[PDB]
Amino acid sequence: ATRIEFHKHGGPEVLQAVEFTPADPAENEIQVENKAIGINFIDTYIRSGLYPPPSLPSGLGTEAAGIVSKVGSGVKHIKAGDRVVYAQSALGAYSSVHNIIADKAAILPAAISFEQAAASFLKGLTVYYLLRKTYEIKPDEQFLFHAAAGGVGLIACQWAKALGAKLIGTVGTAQKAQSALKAGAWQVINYREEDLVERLKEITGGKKVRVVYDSVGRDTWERSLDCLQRRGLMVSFGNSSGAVTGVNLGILNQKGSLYVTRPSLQGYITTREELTEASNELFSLIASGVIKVDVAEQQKYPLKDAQRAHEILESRATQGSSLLIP
Amino acid sequence: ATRIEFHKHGGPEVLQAVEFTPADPAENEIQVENKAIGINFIDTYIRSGLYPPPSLPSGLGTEAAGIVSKVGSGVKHIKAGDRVVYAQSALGAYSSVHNIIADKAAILPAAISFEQAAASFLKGLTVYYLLRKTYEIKPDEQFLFHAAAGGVGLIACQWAKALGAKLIGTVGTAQKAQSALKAGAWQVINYREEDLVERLKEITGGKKVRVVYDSVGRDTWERSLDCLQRRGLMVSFGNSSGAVTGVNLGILNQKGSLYVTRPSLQGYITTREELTEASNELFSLIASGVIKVDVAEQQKYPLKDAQRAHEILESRATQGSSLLIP
Ligand SMILES: NC(=O)C1=CN([C@@H]2O[C@H](COP(=O)(O)OP(=O)(O)OC[C@H]3O[C@@H](n4cnc5c(N)ncnc54)[C@H](OP(=O)(O)O)[C@@H]3O)[C@@H](O)[C@H]2O)C=CC1
Ligand SMILES: NC(=O)C1=CN([C@@H]2O[C@H](COP(=O)(O)OP(=O)(O)OC[C@H]3O[C@@H](n4cnc5c(N)ncnc54)[C@H](OP(=O)(O)O)[C@@H]3O)[C@@H](O)[C@H]2O)C=CC1
Repeated sequence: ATRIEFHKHGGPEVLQAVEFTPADPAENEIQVENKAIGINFIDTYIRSGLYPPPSLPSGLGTEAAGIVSKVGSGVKHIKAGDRVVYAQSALGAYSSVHNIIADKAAILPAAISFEQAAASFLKGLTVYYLLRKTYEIKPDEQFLFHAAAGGVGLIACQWAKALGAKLIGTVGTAQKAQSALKAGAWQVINYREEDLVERLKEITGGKKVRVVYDSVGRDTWERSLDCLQRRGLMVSFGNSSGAVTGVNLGILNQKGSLYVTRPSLQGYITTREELTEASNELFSLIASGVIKVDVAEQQKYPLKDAQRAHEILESRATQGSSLLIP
Repeated sequence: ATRIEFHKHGGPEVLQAVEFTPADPAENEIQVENKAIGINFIDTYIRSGLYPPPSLPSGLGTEAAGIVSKVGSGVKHIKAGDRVVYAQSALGAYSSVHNIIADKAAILPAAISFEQAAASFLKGLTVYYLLRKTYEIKPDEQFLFHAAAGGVGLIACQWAKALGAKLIGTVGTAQKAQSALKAGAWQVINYREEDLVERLKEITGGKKVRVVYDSVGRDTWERSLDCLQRRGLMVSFGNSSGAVTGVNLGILNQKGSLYVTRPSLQGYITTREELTEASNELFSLIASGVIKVDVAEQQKYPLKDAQRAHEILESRATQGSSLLIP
């Protein structure tokens, strides 16, 4: 089998393809021959050292879809031959064969392809807990969502529309703005050209917003707090431009007795029952075509070109999801 | 009239009594002959410069209770002779006569004395919003509340008890622990001698709590976060030992996808209607004896002794509220 691994932290150039022989699964694991592998921004945090792995050398990626080749002795709910997707495996999904704790994998419905599954499983579960659990978005509600033409962004646009809500997205270029509107964003502010705070006040009739979903981190921190109503909720869930550090809590007071939370998938999708309820929702929305997750051909890369996938992702030149094909 | 004022930021010595002549109330103001003045930890942040005032020299205090001497034209709900309390005046309540924007004052029912009112208005309004709005405490709920024998603390112990909840308080001495338990704390932890986190887990049988109310700030930040369940709420509402600065938001993820808020009274009691709602609930509790707010005779100081009152407050040698008497 082939897997990608890195022996030191650094830029995309530290990623290296290496041959190996997969071990049989533990009693509570299943072995999967990967058909499509998801790329996620957290993959770059781990590679660069912002999030250090358990140890080096290390594999990468926790998301992939494929066919179960073998099953551990204790595994009862899954069998060889089944089609599955997973978003939370031990590091190493950037591989042609990976072993995964069986409670973390979901059985893929026939209507959903491996490429569709790996393009949207981790990101869709994220959109689901963000809009339904962290804060419950209601019909007609206007709210802000950063980086709206990205992997998570484009899914967020479609889910918000399906909910009948009014997502105001931010994007870095004019073409991203169009993709976001096409996906379902009510209005879009280009935060590299416009004045985000003033446009947001204009768009909301001066009322501002009750919740801000911000994955960009460092660059938008202050601007996002300024788009919030008294006692509003700031959801910091990404570090795309850098982590948010050095904050004085007094600022939450000054800005209006605001709330802030910094969630992760692990904090919300913890049991098999949770993974199941969320997958059922997600899968039904993709199968019914309410959420489109097809991937641009230019954004599909051979597994061995994991390095080019990262350079491209980091350069901000993508829209929607990317994939690695084993 | 006599008022306390300071010409430069510093410790308690910076405060001085000066005679002055009261300006007539503005149109929307009422002039009050103060009978009892409140002491609040925030007064020290302003004096020390942590919360710098509009300009120097500056007056101090925003809480007092008294009799209305002269009403402004425009003022229609308060009449001369009315007894009132306020918690949100402009800086300067440390005075025998003060002008206050009428919307900030509430009529003080006869059964409640001026000392009782100035001992509990700002602090009682605070406990009301913290336990009823910032997070709604339920019957039988276990939660952590720091500095439980202080001004806000002793009122919190009593209200929590009235709510049927289980407040777990932290105090600095064994004597404060007895006071808190008598006031109504379910259990108390001496955070100067014990391991707060281990004691909290013990008391909760490993479950931990869903909410932590923390007015101490700097010293207890990391420990408070360690006392929370997944997705719990950290309410940082004070800076007794210093502001909480230099935070990296990743800590909220790391500790369990937590929420944090830094509220202030002005973020919650914003209109006359909100003030009336809160104050009616507080007044009934005091009138019925559910919340006792009688101040220790050694914690009543002459107005000119503002310096001593501050020294003593900062030394941690007080329990419950303190009053300045003009
Ligand atoms: N907390 C959770 O549970 C999860 C958090 N996340 C986080 O969500 C975010 C989105 O992830 P994903 O869908 O994989 O990625 P994206 O495909 O959305 O790519 C990131 C996008 O972020 C925007 N961005 C702004 N500034 C920068 C910058 N300086 N460098 C790079 N990108 C920047 C760019 O769009 P533009 O050019 O329009 O500004 C870019 O395309 C990431 O921050 C990720 O870590 C993802 C999943 C779950
Ligand atoms: N956000 C808001 O709306 C409001 C916030 N507050 C804040 O709540 C807190 C309580 O105010 P109040 O009731 O007036 O004050 P207290 O009477 O409770 O005095 C503060 C208590 O804080 C504890 N403490 C811990 N470390 C220190 C320290 N280093 N220095 C001094 N005290 C320390 C001490 O008790 P022990 O010795 O047991 O530790 C002290 O007695 C203050 O921080 C105030 O700023 C008050 C009202 C409203």
